[PDB]
Amino acid sequence: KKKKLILFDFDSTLVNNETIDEIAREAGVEEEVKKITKEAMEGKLNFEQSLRKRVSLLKDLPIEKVEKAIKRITPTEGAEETIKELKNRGYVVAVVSGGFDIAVNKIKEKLGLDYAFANRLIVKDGKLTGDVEGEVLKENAKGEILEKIAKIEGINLEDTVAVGDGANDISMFKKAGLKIAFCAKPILKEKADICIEKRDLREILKYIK
Ligand code: ALF
Ligand SMILES: [Mg+2]
Repeated sequence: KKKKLILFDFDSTLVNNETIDEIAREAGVEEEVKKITKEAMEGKLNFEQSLRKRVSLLKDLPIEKVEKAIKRITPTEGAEETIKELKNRGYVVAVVSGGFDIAVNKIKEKLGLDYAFANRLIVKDGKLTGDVEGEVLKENAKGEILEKIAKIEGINLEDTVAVGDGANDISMFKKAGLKIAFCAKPILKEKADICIEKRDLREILKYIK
């Protein structure tokens, strides 16, 4: 029983939604933020700068509204069944995201994931301050996290799998044993071993040892 590890990106992969675009709707800036999110996922913008820019537009948004947005996030088709089978096949399952703990940790709890890494929205007096902080901002951040988790678990990098859809998943792919682009952007598909174009996470299972 050689241990294995699979890491999932969150927005548009493990869940249907883009967390930040949902929150942007509550702040009345959905269109503006969605445009930046798309450019960042296409690899046209630096991730950290793009995230800080989007989060500044959310300044003063009440936490009550952030929560309403988060309540709308739903797991991607086949997420539960895929996670179950992955655990049956002996995998440690993790979610690594450039999104936010308040949304990611809910799903980590709901789906029973082993690890969850995300950034943090800063709040004061019940409202967003417009700032974000975290360790999933730099270009190489996700790759470093994959290595960190694998090291803790004593899992060889060759026995790791990464599933993602955007440009900030590139460093995660770089360190992964098997790279799966799930209904992904061109910049990521070019770096993938396997490209899945049907939106059902169960489609990755046929490729998993
Ligand atoms: F959850 Al992501 F880029 F979609 F970190
Ligand atoms: Mg994504």
